Amino acid sequence: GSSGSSGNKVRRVKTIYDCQADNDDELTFIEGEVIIVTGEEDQEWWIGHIEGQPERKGVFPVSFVHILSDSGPSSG
Repeated sequence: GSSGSSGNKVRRVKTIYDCQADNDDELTFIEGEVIIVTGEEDQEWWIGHIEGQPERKGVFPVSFVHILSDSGPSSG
């Protein structure tokens, strides 16, 4: 295992809805937050930590978040 593979990128999303994880494993977030997908569990549930706040890392339902797809290739 070597940290540094040719071609690596994470997935950024935003909590379009609010939620209150009951257990620890589950990540607690609210409408208007960003998550960094690092270890996607399934095609429905992903794993990530609140941007800037790594201390918080738990699985969350992708159906609750929306991948922030920014558009604007043209320069300036």
